[PDB]
Amino acid sequence: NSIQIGGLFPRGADQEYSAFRVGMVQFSTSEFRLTPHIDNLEVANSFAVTNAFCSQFSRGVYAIFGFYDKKSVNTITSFCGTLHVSFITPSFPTDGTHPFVIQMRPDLKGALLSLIEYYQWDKFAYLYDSDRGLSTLQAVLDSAAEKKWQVTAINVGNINNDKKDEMYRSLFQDLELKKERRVILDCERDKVNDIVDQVIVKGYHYIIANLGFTDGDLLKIQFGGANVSGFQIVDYDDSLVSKFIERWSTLEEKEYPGAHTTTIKYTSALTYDAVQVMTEAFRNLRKQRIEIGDCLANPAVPWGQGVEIERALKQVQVEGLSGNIKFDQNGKRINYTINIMELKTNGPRKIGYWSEVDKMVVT
Amino acid sequence: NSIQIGGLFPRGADQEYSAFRVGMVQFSTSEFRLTPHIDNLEVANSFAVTNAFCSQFSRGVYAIFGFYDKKSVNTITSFCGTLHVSFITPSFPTDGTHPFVIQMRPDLKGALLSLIEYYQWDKFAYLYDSDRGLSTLQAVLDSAAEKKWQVTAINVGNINNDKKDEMYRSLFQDLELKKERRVILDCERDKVNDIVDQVIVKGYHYIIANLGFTDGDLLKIQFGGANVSGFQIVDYDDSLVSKFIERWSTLEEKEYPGAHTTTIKYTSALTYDAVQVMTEAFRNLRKQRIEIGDCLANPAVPWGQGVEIERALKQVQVEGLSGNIKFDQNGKRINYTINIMELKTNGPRKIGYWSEVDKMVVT
Repeated sequence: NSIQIGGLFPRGADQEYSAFRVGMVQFSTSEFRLTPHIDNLEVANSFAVTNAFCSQFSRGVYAIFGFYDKKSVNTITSFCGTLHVSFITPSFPTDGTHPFVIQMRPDLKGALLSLIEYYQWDKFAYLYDSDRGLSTLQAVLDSAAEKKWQVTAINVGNINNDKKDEMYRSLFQDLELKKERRVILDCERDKVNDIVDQVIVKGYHYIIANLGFTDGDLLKIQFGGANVSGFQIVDYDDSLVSKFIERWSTLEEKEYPGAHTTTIKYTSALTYDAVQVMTEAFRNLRKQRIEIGDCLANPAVPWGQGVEIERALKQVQVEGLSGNIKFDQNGKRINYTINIMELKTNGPRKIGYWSEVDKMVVT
Repeated sequence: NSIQIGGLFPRGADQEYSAFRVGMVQFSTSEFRLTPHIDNLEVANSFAVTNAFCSQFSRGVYAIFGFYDKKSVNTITSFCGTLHVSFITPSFPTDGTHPFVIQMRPDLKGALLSLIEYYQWDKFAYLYDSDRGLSTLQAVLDSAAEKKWQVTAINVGNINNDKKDEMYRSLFQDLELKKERRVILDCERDKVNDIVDQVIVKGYHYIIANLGFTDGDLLKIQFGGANVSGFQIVDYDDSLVSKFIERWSTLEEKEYPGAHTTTIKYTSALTYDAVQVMTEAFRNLRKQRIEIGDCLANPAVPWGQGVEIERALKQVQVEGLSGNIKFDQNGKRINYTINIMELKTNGPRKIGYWSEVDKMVVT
């Protein structure tokens, strides 16, 4: 009795798709199996996302796993909410009310604000990506007013890959001489290297505002002077993660691009966890004996059973690669722990952790 | 030989629709006439906007006049760009590359930054609406870093209309005692009154960040102490505007809601100007002897003649209610002038103007 689902993947999201496939193997049973229909697309393109969503809807999927970005997030939220189709995603979380969107990614804003306070910063630069969310911006600016921080908030997004050289000049002119060397980097991974390379030096302290501090070669040179801190939602010392890596480290690269390593990007980890969440939801519908096509149809015809699937998804409580997984009624992660990292000559290390209830705890 | 166009109006945009209709009367000829197909919709709803756009596309329109907001702008940009359908709009302009979007609204950021510098402010509050754009925020924060301003940037958006009383308390606690009395208001008109009323006092200087300083009763009490400045893109002393008002002031309110007044909201003025722009573009196609249906069709079938209409629109150069109208290749207003206002016991008056080329010039 196969369960039809959609998968909407950004082009080039190879490791995430490998993790998706490994999840389907691990969490599928003999009798029950998810049957995904995959669309690879440019997620920044709202026309393309709308077309992919509608195609999935017309097929008759029971839920959609996928990604969005700043330009397409409203298409996903509005279409899911209108048609009662659940969208499970590792993409950036949103603060508004969004029925039918299950956001695998923990919120990071609280942990970031606690870390700023932990280091007792009162003046710093916040370099962010207009090609990314803005909830974190808002939260930082709003806290600055309350905490009396002096924040220099520069949208490093939309760089022509051209004037880039002449734009970092004006960037660092403001910082370098305002003797501002405390810097938060809240952008796409590549933008990190591009900014750090422009600095090279040891008097700086960077906070990397993402959930994958040790992901990829991001830390390509640990001998480089300068304090670097960040966040980690995948704890490689946890039993569940260690067992996963025992397999992931042995996979064939040809079959599973991005695997055959001892680490996994946090977005890929969340993708694997999303498969567990979906499988558990549908299994729970079966246990409870709950039996379960034109996008532009007027009037809109929402899926009648949509609310039952949405409910089952939000009620899932399991441990995964990203730790304890539990959702509130708005599809937001709750009761999750985020590990706080720190830079050392020999590598990264967990100095403490953050939870909603306790804020920051030092190890 | 009627020219089919779409019109996408926010519900309740009565004056704008009246101005649209007055434009069609003024700029239509005996032989050539625009034939609009109107959709009234919630522009914050991307599903609704997508449905309206696709319906217009399937009808076979030659262009669409309409509005978007922060939540639907990406739907409009992506669908227009993909299908080569031109969208002419008075809504907030965007900085990215957007083929096929003609933005009637001048950009205001440059004028605002020049005015801040003119008054020689170095410390001020920026009160903005999360229920509005964020380009201006970014620009102000980015300039603050360069100019060494101390900006207190408070997102006054999303007020529960409830905790409002307890939220303005914390707002003014930060300001009132930080002896910060220079204030920029960048929000929806109603939020202006709601904020000003919370202040009432004469030591304040407000800058109203919109293009309709004298629009509506915004200036409902001119005797109130406190310096107020702003921008006016409709100059009621200009010959063209005066002639328009000679008619607008006599119209029947029943037939033309929002008319029968001596002023017109800047959004309505831009709507009237959009009709002139569309009419001129199609007339120019005729002069040049240039002869001119499934949204989700795969593969996407862009309109072959789309590029000719887009070109004709961007080549239009006329004077309108919003002054000199001329576009760059990205559909952005250029060579426009914005009037700078100032508050007086007897009313508002023009102290100078701003252009991209010259920045601020004092009268």
